[PDB]
Amino acid sequence: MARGKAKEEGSWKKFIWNSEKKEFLGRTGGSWFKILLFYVIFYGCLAGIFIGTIQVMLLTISEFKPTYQDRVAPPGLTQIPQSQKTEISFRPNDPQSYESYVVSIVRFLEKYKDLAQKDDMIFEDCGNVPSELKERGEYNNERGERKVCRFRLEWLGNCSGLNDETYGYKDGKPCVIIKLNRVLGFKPKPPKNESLETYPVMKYNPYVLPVHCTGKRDEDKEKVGTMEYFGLGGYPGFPLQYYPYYGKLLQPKYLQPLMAVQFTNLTMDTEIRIECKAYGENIGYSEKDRFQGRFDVKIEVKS
Amino acid sequence: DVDPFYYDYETVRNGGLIFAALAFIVGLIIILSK
Amino acid sequence: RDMDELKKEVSMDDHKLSLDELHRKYGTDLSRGLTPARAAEILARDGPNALTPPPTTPEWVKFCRQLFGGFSMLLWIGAILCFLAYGIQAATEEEPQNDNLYLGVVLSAVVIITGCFSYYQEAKSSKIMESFKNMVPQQALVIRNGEKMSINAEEVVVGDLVEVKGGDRIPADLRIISANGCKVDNSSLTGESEPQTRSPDFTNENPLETRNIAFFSTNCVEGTARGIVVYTGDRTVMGRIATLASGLEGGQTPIAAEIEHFIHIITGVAVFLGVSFFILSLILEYTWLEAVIFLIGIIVANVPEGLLATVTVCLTLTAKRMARKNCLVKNLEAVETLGSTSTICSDKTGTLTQNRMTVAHMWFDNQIHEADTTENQSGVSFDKTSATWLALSRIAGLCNRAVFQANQENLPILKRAVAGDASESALLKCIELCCGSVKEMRERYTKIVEIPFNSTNKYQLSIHKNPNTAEPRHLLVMKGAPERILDRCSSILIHGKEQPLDEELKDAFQNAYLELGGLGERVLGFCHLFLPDEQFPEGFQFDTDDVNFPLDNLCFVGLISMIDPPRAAVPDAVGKCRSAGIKVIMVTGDHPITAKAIAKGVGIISEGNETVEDIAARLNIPVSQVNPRDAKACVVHGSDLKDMTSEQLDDILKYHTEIVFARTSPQQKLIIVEGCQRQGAIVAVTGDGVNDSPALKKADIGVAMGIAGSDVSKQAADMILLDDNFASIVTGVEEGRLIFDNLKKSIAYTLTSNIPEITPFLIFIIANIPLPLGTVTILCIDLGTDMVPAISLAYEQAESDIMKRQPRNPKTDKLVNERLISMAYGQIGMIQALGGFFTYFVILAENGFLPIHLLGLRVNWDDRWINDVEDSYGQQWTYEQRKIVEFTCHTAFFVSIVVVQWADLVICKTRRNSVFQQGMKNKILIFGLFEETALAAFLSYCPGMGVALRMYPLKPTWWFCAFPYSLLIFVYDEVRKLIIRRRPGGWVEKETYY
Ligand SMILES: CC[C@H]1/C=C/C=C/C[C@@H](C)[C@H](O)[C@@](C)(O)C(=O)[C@@H](C)[C@H](O)[C@@H](C)C(=O)[C@@H](C)[C@H](O)[C@@H](C)/C=C/C(=O)O[C@@H]2[C@H](C)[C@H](CC1)O[C@]1(CC[C@H](C)[C@H](C[C@@H](C)O)O1)[C@H]2C
Ligand SMILES: CCCCCCCCCCCCCCCCCC(=O)OC[C@H](COP(=O)([O-])OCC[N+](C)(C)C)OC(=O)CCCCCCCCCCCCCCCCC
Ligand SMILES: CCCCCCCCCCCCCCCCCC(=O)OC[C@H](COP(=O)([O-])OCC[N+](C)(C)C)OC(=O)CCCCCCCCCCCCCCCCC
Ligand SMILES: CCCCCCCCCCCCCCCCCC(=O)OC[C@H](COP(=O)([O-])OCC[N+](C)(C)C)OC(=O)CCCCCCCCCCCCCCCCC
Ligand SMILES: CCCCCCCCCCCCCCCCCC(=O)OC[C@H](COP(=O)([O-])OCC[N+](C)(C)C)OC(=O)CCCCCCCCCCCCCCCCC
Ligand SMILES: CCCCCCCCCCCCCCCCCC(=O)OC[C@H](COP(=O)([O-])OCC[N+](C)(C)C)OC(=O)CCCCCCCCCCCCCCCCC
Ligand SMILES: CC(C)CCC[C@@H](C)[C@H]1CC[C@H]2[C@@H]3CC=C4C[C@@H](O)CC[C@]4(C)[C@H]3CC[C@]12C
Ligand SMILES: CC(C)CCC[C@@H](C)[C@H]1CC[C@H]2[C@@H]3CC=C4C[C@@H](O)CC[C@]4(C)[C@H]3CC[C@]12C
Ligand SMILES: CC(C)CCC[C@@H](C)[C@H]1CC[C@H]2[C@@H]3CC=C4C[C@@H](O)CC[C@]4(C)[C@H]3CC[C@]12C
Ligand SMILES: Nc1ncnc2c1ncn2[C@@H]1O[C@H](COP(=O)(O)OP(=O)(O)O)[C@@H](O)[C@H]1O
Ligand code: ALF
Ligand SMILES: [Mg+2]
Ligand SMILES: [Mg+2]
Ligand code: NA
Ligand code: NA
Ligand code: NA
Ligand code: NA
Repeated sequence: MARGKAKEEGSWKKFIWNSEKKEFLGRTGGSWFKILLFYVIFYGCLAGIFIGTIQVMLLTISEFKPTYQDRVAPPGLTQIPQSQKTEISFRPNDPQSYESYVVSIVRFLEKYKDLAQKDDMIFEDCGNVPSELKERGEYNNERGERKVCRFRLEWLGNCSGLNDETYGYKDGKPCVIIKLNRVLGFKPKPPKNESLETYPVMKYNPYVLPVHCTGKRDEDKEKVGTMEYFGLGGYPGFPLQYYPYYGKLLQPKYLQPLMAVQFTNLTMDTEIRIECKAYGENIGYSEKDRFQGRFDVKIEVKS
Repeated sequence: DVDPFYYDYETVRNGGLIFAALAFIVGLIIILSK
Repeated sequence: RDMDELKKEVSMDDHKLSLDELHRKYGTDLSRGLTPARAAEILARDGPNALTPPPTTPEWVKFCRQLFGGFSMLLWIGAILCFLAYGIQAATEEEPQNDNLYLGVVLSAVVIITGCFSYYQEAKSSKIMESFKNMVPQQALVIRNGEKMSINAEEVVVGDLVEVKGGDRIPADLRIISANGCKVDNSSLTGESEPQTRSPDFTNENPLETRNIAFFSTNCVEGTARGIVVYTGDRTVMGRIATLASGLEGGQTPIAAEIEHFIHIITGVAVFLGVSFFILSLILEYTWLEAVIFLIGIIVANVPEGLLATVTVCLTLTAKRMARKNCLVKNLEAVETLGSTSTICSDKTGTLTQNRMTVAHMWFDNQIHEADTTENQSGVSFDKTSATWLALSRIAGLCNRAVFQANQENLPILKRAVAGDASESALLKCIELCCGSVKEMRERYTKIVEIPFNSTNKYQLSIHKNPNTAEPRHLLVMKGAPERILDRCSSILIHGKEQPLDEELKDAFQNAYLELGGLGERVLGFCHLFLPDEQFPEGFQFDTDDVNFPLDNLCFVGLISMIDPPRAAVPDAVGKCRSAGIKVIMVTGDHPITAKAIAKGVGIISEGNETVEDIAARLNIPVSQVNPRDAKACVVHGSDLKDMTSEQLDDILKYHTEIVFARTSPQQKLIIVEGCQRQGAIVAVTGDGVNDSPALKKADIGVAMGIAGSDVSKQAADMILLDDNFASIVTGVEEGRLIFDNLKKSIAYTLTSNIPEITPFLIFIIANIPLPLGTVTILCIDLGTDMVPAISLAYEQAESDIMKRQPRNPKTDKLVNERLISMAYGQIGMIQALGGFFTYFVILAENGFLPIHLLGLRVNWDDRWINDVEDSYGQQWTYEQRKIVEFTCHTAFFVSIVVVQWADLVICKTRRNSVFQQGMKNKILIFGLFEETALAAFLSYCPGMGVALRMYPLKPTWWFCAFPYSLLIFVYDEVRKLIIRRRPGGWVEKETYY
């Protein structure tokens, strides 16, 4: 042939060499540009199709309710002291060894201060006794920002105080504070007399969802502690009048029901495993999820 | 069966296994087409 | 330094025995040979002349080779650390996962399945290839009982005498009895392939050094010799060597080289990622054990395990296809090479031609004469009595050296089988059928000396004793290249009387050749000289190594021309070949007229292009006046090539379209081939003669005619067309083109997956979002879509453009090039990755976490302790609960990849045509598609798949999420290949045609 092609080159200098024409081991600034541009418009418009197809999916979800909930289906039971490894270990006598546990628990409970629940428009007064599900309405923008069922620091017996800067919390014999996971549109159902609990059904079958903290499981276990459940109405569980929950979009400052457990045992200098459990029909448990509807906190008051 | 809120995975799972058997079997029948 | 001492150890011979001594030892008459009886006797006594089979390898040990085959072995390493890491798991935790246990199980399982598959394939290759190791029964030529006959080499026994000529393989250890100018190739025994002469003389006490012993398993390059078998079978010097007389050898084909280069770097980058991710993972607070498993998962994922098996299949395929075309291929990898062919340099006689000559015209007495060409039933078309025709027929008889085989003199001359030159056979059969017995004629003029024909001298010559009365006592006779023959003459014989060669007769000579040669007949010239008595007495000592007798001033007698028709297939053969972009160059030792003629007859030269001699003739102007470039084709006589500089030889190649090289010496065949190589081409030589030896060796691929070939030239080649079917070359080349396309298609597909296999973990860091795809799921991607579907491509049929597109450039169309990385990484690899990401965001946003919300969550989403994870709706997720969704995301990502891997496996089915032209006829591809997806359903919709592999069911909406992208792939490549079908040279093609 007479056609000039192939690579009969004899310069590894061509890696950057260009005195002829082409450069950077590449081609000319006209094709070194041209293909660059290709990828520019290719990746460009390609990114547009990801953009576009993401957009279509977005308008298949209501910004009021999740299209799916079956994966958070039964809620789990979570404490407010930031469990190190589910363990709350400290030296009762020394302030330092728990100051961490305090700043965490204190920061959370500043959402529930009385000075924070000021205005009557956003915050509504739900009775000083646990009632039935105050159903705000239909999960839309029909009725605007739904009212927030208030919750007073004082209901949490003995774990509220009123100091200066930082809350003066429990150094000798700690205060664990239990909470329920916010499921949008959920309504707790308290146990009847059939599927009874590991303990005698403390009163309020109608409107309280029971929470009981025993030792490590139920079988042969070193039971060494003094439980003491503090709450609204003085009942060991959750006030149904706070549910259902209507999302961050419809309830921006919604305060969920709290319920504390000041553990004032009779055995220092040792670690003990204690399992809390929320009993009910709308509450489930999992052998794998150590937090689903239950609790496994191990605390050590080693002074 | 039906109650509060959740997703029936029983049928979704058996429906998908029915398919996995279609793909598998038709897959073999093609590669052995007499 | 060598080992020749450790070879001359066990050596004892009879190279010392006189001829009479030799005779009484073996008993055979030194000139009539041994009786077929005595032959048959000895054969039962000594067993066939064949070394006893040397067992190379055993079955099961070959199985394990495959099982640890390069990549296969790397898999074991990972599989080992998987079982390993699992043992450790039952020591750091109480009743840990079942992931790594199952992972070790799957990984290992794959090595097994893969290994034993490839094994059985590769076994099937070496079953079919060996079905051909015994299809060429090496013949030997023996003179048993007066006559001479050609038999299987196995039937040769100790004692009988053998006759080897130019390019014959030496059938046993011989003691040379007689020889004219014989030269042997001892390369297989002594390295240097320089021709060593064999005479009957005794020259060195050492059997090896001496010249009168020709060894089994060598061949004689040229000359001619008779010798007597002193060693049969395993007893020969070369049977005695317990090394490897026939079997395993060397050579590394370019396609093999390409592959090995690619595997070296692809494995490099694949380990570069693995350990870079490995340390990255550690930094990312990955557990120590699951870091190493993540590394090892990555390695396997960026390493193409299919390739090997894919390659194996492709060879097994091609080995089955050539077999059905009677094409012996010595190395299956070279069939590729054959596809990359730009220039085919072929021989004329016995290649393009049938090599079945039959005399048609004679030129003598300034006239042309016709001789009955087919079904003669007579003799010629002239008086059998003419003085001139007499002397012509005599030397065409005498100087002939062909003879009918044993036990033939009872059936018609046309029926009996011959031995020797196809030209000489024709010579024989001719005069035997219309004049007299050459057997009796040769015996009347008992021949004294001769220089037997050879492709470089282009003439044969002998002196015979004359018993006539006008006899001057010695009759010189020679034939050859008519031009060459005439050039040594002085007188011409006309109506008996010889009179000087004037200019007119010379020109009549030339028109004759133009005439006769022009029909496409092979022409041979014939002369003689009556050696004068006073200069050459009775007992004269003719010397034939220093020429004691005249070579000049001979008396030209005539020309005989013979018909030698082109082989059946050759036209469409070179047709299709040219239409495949392959330049076809004729390289022959025959005359330019005869050469050109056949060139047009087969279409080496299309009647419409002109030669400077054509052009010049048209305008009635000097030929040396024409401008060479006005000529598209040319006829280059080798007597002029002798005076070419390379640049000149280069130039004639570079600027002519249809080239023909006439009257070329054997070396000139090399130069040419060498020239075409120098330009940057890949040449194929197709030959048959022993004179095609050197060119067939130099060639990028040798192809011998398996029948009309010679021993030596069949040995040079890489292909032997057992049926002498020249069209096998096409079949072959197409086959070659196919291995390359299919193998490249495979690498195209298998490489896409890497980008999505690694982009998640990259994005896991750069955006700190929940890991879209993990270690477990990565393996699935790999061993699910990058396996069976990658292999399936090997089974994928031929496109339709292959024998219509130009031959690939070895320095551009590398098996892997930047364009192929441009696609599998930059284009299609990217899309597939977006497909997974898309479905990842949908699953999270549908389950409560909008994409915008997802940024940052990484630390805490992965955190085992924060169980208050707040989504966009403000819901609170526990650890294992959001992991359920994340790991349900993993399952989907994988499943999405499967979907796009359909479309990719469809577009990587074709490189030029559409998928509607190509058509689903690759059932194994289909088969891959279904099983690949049944698997995908299975891995997600099976009970306990989330307890064992963190794989959970999908909701029906999930499947379709990737469908959009899959289609985007199919159509992008479709339109891309469409632009290229309609825009050759186009920017589209010159950038994305990988
Ligand atoms: C079909 C038969 C196969 C031979 C199997 C032999 C098995 C025995 C076993 C003990 C091996 O020797 C081995 C495990 O030691 C081995 O493969 C090592 C040499 C190898 O270095 C091994 C330790 C590795 O780590 C290996 C995974 C390398 O990292 C990696 C860069 C090379 C992988 C690869 O696929 O190489 C092939 C393959 C070995 C193949 C091997 C082919 O070799 C290479 C060999 C030569 C030609 C060029 C081929 C190309 C094509 C014909 O396969 O490329 C060749 C390109
Ligand atoms: C968590 C991840 C799990 C994933 C596991 C996946 C395992 C895959 C391992 C490697 C597979 C490599 C095999 C190459 C393909 C061979 C194609 C061929 O035509 O074979 C015939 C050829 C025969 O020679 P032939 O190809 O010349 O003849 C073909 C004739 N027709 C057209 C009729 C078929 O070879 C075999 O006989 C070898 C047998 C090997 C088969 C391997 C099966 C794979 C196992 C499971 C994979 C998933 C699908 C499940 C279905 C099982 C039933 C098949
Ligand atoms: C802890 C580590 C960090 C982890 C992050 C992981 C990210 C890594 C991503 C991939 C990087 C791999 C590079 C591509 C490999 C290409 C090699 C190849 O074979 O080409 C040969 C070929 C050679 O072909 P040739 O042999 O025929 O030579 C041709 C030249 N003549 C004809 C004159 C002989 O080179 C090319 O021509 C291609 C040019 C490509 C352009 C530039 C290449 C490099 C640019 C990017 C690399 C960045 C490094 C990242 C690492 C960071 C680590 C901290
Ligand atoms: C943390 C960052 C993450 C980034 C992720 C990046 C992923 C991409 C991975 C790399 C792609 C290349 C794969 C190699 C395959 C080799 C195959 C082979 O056969 O080679 C032969 C082939 C030979 O083809 P060839 O024969 O045509 O080459 C020679 C021809 N001429 C002379 C014309 C050049 O070699 C290749 O083309 C190699 C491909 C190189 C392309 C360059 C890719 C750039 C890398 C990514 C971006 C770099 C960023 C740097 C900044 C760092 C800062 C953080
Ligand atoms: C030139 C060639 C063109 C081809 C011809 C033209 C064909 C017609 C064009 C479109 C076809 C249909 C697809 C577009 C509709 C988009 C759907 C959508 O909005 O998705 C979100 C919706 C979301 O709806 P949602 O907002 O109510 O959310 C709730 C739904 N669940 C609870 C299920 C999540 O997703 C889905 O529900 C779809 C999945 C359902 C299951 C199976 C679907 C398959 C149907 C398609 C088949 C096509 C017909 C052809 C016949 C084939 C038979 C072999
Ligand atoms: C919801 C959407 C569903 C779409 C699915 C349908 C598949 C196609 C998707 C994308 C369109 C691209 C198809 C082009 C294929 C090129 C084939 C070709 O070369 O024809 C000549 C071939 C070849 O003829 P030939 O054998 O004589 O050789 C000549 C080749 N040329 C002309 C290149 C020189 O003819 C055929 O074989 C006919 C069959 C192909 C027809 C295609 C059927 C469906 C495709 C089009 C429908 C989609 C509408 C387009 C819009 C896309 C945007 C969404
Ligand atoms: C002809 C071309 C332009 C039509 C374009 C249709 C595109 C927008 C369609 C085709 C398939 C569709 C996707 C199919 C399935 C799902 C799952 C659903 O849970 C989210 C929406 C999503 C992701 C759909 C978004 C829109 C989608 C990507
Ligand atoms: C053009 C060809 C390649 C498209 C093939 C689409 C097929 C594979 C699609 C279409 C309908 C899909 C099925 C649609 C509905 C279900 C029920 C779900 O519980 C399991 C998945 C399963 C069983 C889907 C598997 C993939 C599926 C069978
Ligand atoms: C994990 C993500 C971020 C990696 C993205 C990798 C992208 C940038 C890589 C993958 C393949 C690459 C292309 C691969 C091949 C070529 C051909 C060369 O002639 C120009 C560079 C170009 C076009 C490369 C540009 C960068 C490229 C498109
Ligand atoms: N047996 C023979 N004796 C004498 N001359 C021959 C013989 N065979 C061929 N020739 C002549 O010598 C030429 C050289 O041929 P060669 O170099 O082998 O190539 P080819 O065989 O194609 O002709 C032949 O074309 C013919 O002219
Ligand atoms: F048949 Al040739 F050179 F043309 F050997
Ligand atoms: Mg020949
Ligand atoms: Mg010849
Ligand atoms: Na891989
Ligand atoms: Na070679
Ligand atoms: Na792929
Ligand atoms: Na891959």
